[PDB]
Amino acid sequence: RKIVAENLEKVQAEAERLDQEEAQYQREYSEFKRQQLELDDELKSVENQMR
Amino acid sequence: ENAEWESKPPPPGWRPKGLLVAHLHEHKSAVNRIRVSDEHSLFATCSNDGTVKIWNSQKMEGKTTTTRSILTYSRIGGRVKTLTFCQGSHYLAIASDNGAVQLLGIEASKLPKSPKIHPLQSRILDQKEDGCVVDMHHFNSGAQSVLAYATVNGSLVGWDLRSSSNAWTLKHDLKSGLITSFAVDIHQCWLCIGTSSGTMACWDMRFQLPISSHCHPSRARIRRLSMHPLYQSWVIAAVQGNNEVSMWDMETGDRRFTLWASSAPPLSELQPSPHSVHGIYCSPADGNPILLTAGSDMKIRFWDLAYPERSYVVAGSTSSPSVSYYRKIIEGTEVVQEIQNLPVGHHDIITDVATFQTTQGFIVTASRDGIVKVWK
Amino acid sequence: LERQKKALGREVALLHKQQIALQDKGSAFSAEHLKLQLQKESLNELRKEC
Amino acid sequence: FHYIYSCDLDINVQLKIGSLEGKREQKSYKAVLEDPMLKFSGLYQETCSDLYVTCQVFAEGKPLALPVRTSYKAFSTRWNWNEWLKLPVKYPDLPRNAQVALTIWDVYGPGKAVPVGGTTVSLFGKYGMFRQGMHDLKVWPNVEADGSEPTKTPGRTQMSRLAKLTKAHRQGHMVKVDWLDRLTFREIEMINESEKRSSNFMYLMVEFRCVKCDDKEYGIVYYEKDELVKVPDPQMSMENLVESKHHKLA
Repeated sequence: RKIVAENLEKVQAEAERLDQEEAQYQREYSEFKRQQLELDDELKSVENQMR
Repeated sequence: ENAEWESKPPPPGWRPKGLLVAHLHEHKSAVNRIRVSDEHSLFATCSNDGTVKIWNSQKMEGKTTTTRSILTYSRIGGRVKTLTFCQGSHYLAIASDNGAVQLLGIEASKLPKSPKIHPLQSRILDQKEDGCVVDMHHFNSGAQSVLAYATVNGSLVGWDLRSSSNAWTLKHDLKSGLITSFAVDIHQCWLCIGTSSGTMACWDMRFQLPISSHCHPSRARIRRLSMHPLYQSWVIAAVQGNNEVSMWDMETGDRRFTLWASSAPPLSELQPSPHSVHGIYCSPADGNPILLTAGSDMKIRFWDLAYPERSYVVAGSTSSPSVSYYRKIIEGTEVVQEIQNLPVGHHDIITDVATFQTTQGFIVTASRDGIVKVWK
Repeated sequence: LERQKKALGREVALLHKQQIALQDKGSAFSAEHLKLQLQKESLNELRKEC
Repeated sequence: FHYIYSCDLDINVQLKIGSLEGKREQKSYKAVLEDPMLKFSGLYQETCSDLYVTCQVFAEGKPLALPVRTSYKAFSTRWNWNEWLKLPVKYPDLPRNAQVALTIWDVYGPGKAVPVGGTTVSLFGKYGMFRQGMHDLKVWPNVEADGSEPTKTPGRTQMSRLAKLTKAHRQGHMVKVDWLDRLTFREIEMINESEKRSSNFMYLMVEFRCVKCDDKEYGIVYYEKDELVKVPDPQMSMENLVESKHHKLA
């Protein structure tokens, strides 16, 4: 029983690590998507001006 | 109870004929916001060239003198991407892409031959803790001049402008998607946050607790939210695609009006159109709300919500054939479709539509090439 | 002994469930990170074109 | 704002014992190995035990009356007393810092009882008002409810923020909206449920006499009804009690 409990504790630690990594990745994705949408808008605008 | 949805300029542009009175062209890259503060008789526009130009509401007529900006300011840097006049106060606010938010006192109280601008406050945000600013709304609740602003990382904050301290700080989940727009109740009792994945969260500003409101079926990108002047629990969302500007209730969370204006089958989701809408001005007026949407097709539409078949367009090209606006129920929603049978209109994507009035209400617009045109 | 054995069994089952969940979460995280990398590359290309 | 003073209100203070909601910790195998009596203890039985919650009013660290038990009630899956205890003390006889100890008990063996908890909640809270409504006290484990002042087993300490705001809502001090609060209240219910679930300690629910013979709208408030001459003399004209004592005696 003690061994099982210790294994659960380590699993929880790794879960916390994964959660922190997820948070960082989500911030990065937010920034990227912001840039992507802005770029698409500017692309369409420049194309219209060219035509 | 005493506060009103009516903005600075009441609606006297009941019916814009499409006439033009000014062609202010001073910006260089892209105008992306317009504000009007009739308390001081001024209005402002920012852009990506790093400038925030202030004009005059009485010189727009240009009937006698030439039309040019009264002031300028290009010291914030970056790419000024929003601004808001501070109600009941003689200063403005701006937020650059550097991640900087600053006030700018406008010397309107004095009226010398030299209009003046003078920075007052400033607040710089990190690039990994908070991120840049995506929105800004001001309301003078109680005796604290609250200036609520959002951030990319998803932490809506309120920066009191009297004691210079945080009033509240709501946190938003970024597992849904980035924030794109939000609106605040007319009496500061709830707010709606739209995302870039269709989610439209909601919040309870009295308890700072979260309340959900709805999603989107096509999981498209929301571009603009607003508060309806009649339904207390209504937010007018403008989803990308099919030139759509739908309306979603929150107590129940379902669609109740779709301003369909595209070729796709009403309420279709088979990716059929690239057009969208960004820019709106709703006004309840005399119990017959008028709604003007200028979008990415270089048109300025005028929807008469009282009678959908009496709506019309007030800008475009000379080769556009006349159209007809329908009114057909579709699975429990009024879907007002639109079907078709020297040009002064804008030649590129329009990014805003305001309406300031001094004697006869005018309409202001700005395209993605810097042009500005004050219709009548 | 019998009561302790029952408790042990319950704990073992819970641990197994949690371990499988952790493995799935890790795989999803790796996939998402790879997608982000590729997306940023494509964004750079689009910038050049613009 | 209407209220009745504690001095005038002459009835018996009543308290409802609700449900002890929580999880009860057990010992290891060696404990039962050394002391076999634990096997026949109440806690080591599969079904919920027939606990009974005593109650005694304290003041200044001094007991004020005898304790009151709970009438026997069988339990099958939960601890749900739902009983209206009657306390020996009355409202006009409660001092300002009166505090009600409440101890839970369980069988340990033939002719012995063992405390399974203990909680102590003040009666007259802040601003000198009798606590009403349905308060969920905390439960300190394996310690008899302590009555000393200050208590070593206190009952009640973003959950705190919502606790204050909810009160201001029903006292009229809040913005008025129907749907928004209809949903937010369920939100607070879920938040409180989660907070209770996370906490390791137990939590004994309890209710006061919010509804009585009089209108419920009233509230109880602590109350009671108490240069010719320069050098003070505070007993100038009174009875000489020592003189009377001597006169009566012989």
